[PDB]
Amino acid sequence: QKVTQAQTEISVVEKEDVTLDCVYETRDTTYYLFWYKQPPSGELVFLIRRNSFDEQNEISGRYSWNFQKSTSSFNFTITASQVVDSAVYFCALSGFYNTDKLIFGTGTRLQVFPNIQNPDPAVYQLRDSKSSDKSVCLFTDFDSQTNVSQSKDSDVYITDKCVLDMRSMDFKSNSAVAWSNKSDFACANAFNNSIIPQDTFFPS
Amino acid sequence: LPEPLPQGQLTAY
Amino acid sequence: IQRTPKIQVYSRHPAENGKSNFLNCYVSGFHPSDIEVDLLKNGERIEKVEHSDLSFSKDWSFYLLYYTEFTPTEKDEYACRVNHVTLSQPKIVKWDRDM
Amino acid sequence: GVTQTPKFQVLKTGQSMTLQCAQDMNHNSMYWYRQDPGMGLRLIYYSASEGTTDKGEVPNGYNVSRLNKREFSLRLESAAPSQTSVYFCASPGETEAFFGQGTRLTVTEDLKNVFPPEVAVFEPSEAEISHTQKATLVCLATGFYPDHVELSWWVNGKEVHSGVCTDPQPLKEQPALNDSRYALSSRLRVSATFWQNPRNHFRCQVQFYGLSENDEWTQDRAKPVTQIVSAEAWGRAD
Amino acid sequence: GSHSMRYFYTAMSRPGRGEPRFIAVGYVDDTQFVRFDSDAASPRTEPRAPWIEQEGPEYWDRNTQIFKTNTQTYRESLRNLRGYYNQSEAGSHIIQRMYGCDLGPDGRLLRGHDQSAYDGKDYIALNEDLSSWTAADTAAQITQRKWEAARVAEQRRAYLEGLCVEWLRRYLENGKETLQRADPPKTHVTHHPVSDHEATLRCWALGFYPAEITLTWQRDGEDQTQDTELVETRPAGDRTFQKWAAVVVPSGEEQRYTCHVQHEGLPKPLTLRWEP
Ligand code: NA
Ligand code: NA
Ligand code: NA
Repeated sequence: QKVTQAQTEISVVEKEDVTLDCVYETRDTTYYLFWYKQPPSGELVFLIRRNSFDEQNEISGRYSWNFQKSTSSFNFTITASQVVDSAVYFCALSGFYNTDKLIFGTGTRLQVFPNIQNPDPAVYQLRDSKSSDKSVCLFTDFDSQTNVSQSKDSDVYITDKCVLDMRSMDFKSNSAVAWSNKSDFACANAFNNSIIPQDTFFPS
Repeated sequence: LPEPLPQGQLTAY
Repeated sequence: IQRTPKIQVYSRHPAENGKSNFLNCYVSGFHPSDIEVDLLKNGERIEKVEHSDLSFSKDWSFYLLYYTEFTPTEKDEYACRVNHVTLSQPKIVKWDRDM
Repeated sequence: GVTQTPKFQVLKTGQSMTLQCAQDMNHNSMYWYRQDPGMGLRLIYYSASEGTTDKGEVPNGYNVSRLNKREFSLRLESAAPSQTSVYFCASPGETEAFFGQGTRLTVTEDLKNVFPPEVAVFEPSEAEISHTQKATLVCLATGFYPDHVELSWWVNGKEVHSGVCTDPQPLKEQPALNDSRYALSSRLRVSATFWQNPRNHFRCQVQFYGLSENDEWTQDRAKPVTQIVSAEAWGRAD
Repeated sequence: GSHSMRYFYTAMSRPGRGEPRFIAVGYVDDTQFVRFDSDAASPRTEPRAPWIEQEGPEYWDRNTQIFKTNTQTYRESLRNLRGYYNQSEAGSHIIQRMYGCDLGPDGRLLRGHDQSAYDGKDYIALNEDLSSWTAADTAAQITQRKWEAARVAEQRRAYLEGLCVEWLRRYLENGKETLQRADPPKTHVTHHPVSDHEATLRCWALGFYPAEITLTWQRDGEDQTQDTELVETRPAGDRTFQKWAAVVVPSGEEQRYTCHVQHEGLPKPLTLRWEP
């Protein structure tokens, strides 16, 4: 018995479709599979149960599964992608009896990103906290295709690209944070180990 | 082999 | 409704005097399952009569085979005694070696 | 469904503990899994019936006990750092697996490594306000161990989810070290007029899950108990 | 050539002192290979055929644990059915169950069966699609709704199309010397004088497997149906079957009478006559 989710991490553009793959291996003639959702909260959320003998392929809102008993594949498609889909997705396989083991795949982390045809990349210095020794740099308004890299300096901390949505003002944006106590640390050098647009706004 | 037990409850009549 | 047992008394192999055989009593077509079956030698009950495991037919009626190893003679008389809830008194079917 | 306790646990290496799992659905099968990055969920032990317990993928370092139909306990004997994981119990039926809440367990070498977060709010850049007509507040929760934390933003005494982004995973302050302290960042984006209103109060709250009242503490510094650490800012006319 | 596996459960309540009896028997075609009886000193699944004796202790414990659970569940099902059909602690009641698989041309499932009865009468059966139930009445409709909601049909189908087919094949291979072997009837016509003008001709068919057989008498090529004495096919007790057909004939007219035998184990249907 075996369940395989090849994809470790997948990204998707908001309002577009994505497919998560699952390939299983079993000696059982009759078995059942599951798709579980794990949102950032950490809870395991039931999505679907499909028995081996089931022919009736399902659609449930923006979710649609494709069970192919021939190619031993149970692939999950998410259409018109929304930020709420950003989670880890697990595929599972079990036999029908009490002595049987329910087995899971390694999962697939999906991240949905806004479609930014016109980014306004900039690096901003935030006002220091009276209670802190660190200087904070915000890299924001970049394209969803921007890859944020960790700093070469071990005393410089860089977070990954994060999606925020200001619902009223109807505006979605990407941001990464860089901070440090190091004397040579500045907004201009903070993301030097990352590939950023040449037009990146650097105020004073 | 007889019908084995389910993972859940064996449903009575 | 309750179903009364059908009774068949016979030997496993065609009977020969002085040769060991098995005296069978086949009870079938009955309902409910509770049944009392005895094999008799000249009117007296044979101790240690074995039987098959309780099973049933397509129509839900039960069947059992009661048997004992025996050595038939021309002298000795064998019969089967069957009591069921459908019966007011035990049914006695004699063994006829030609049946 | 399945009732699993506790939700959070800090354990000293060599200590022993038992995770609880109960189901009132009269199911025969009960399973214990551990979730680890890139490994997904891995079966430790499963129980096919009330008097039965069978080995899973990863049984080493654990013992189980199926007493009655309801309970399936998982025993950690002389807890090791490799046992720092998220544990889930399941009792599948004819429909779903029925997962319990999940136990986030941390096995530490010394209690000396347990630290609550330092929380600080960083006020929006006026350069951002001038360029974008928007104001991003940044919150940094740093130096915490274990990584058991819940970050929330509060605007005028109410929890906001709009214009908020918290990193999905915390950063290791020293990645090569095994008992490394963690750091988490969050942003709250608001309009320039909303940030410019001095009536507006912004609070970044970090719930940390640490040591209990029952735990031993021999260090001079404050006992790193389960606590809330916060940082705030008010809107500036400037 | 077509093969089948069947399990027969009998669950009976006792008005007198004692817990309800559960008995399970398993069959490959006409051969009983297994039994379980809860009434026994220490209840255990037991072999009833030599070819099943090659199964390890894990097979027997797996069987024993299935049957001990079914025993408890049946005692609840009995308690329930006498609550549906409002009955009493007064009488003894029976739940009977028959289920199994029929082997198909490609080795797959030909047909799956699951039939239940209450007090000798049809109660609930699993249909041919193995996704639907047929309740003989209302109240067996209570059982039906309970089973539709708990997805019982899906559980039955999984076993029938899966494990039932796989295990039957194993048995068929393991006991091929007997299970795949058809035993021809050992036939003879015996003569029994009844009078000076009449005699009984009895045609015997002994030691055959399977149980299915046809036995008829003809007089000058003409079927003697109305005048034939035919006993029901009976077990010899050694796994084979016996049967006879008899006719009362005028003494001397014996040669006019033919006994016709048809059985799987026979290369051709037999035509028998008394051999004086
Ligand atoms: Na994966
Ligand atoms: Na310290
Ligand atoms: Na009783």
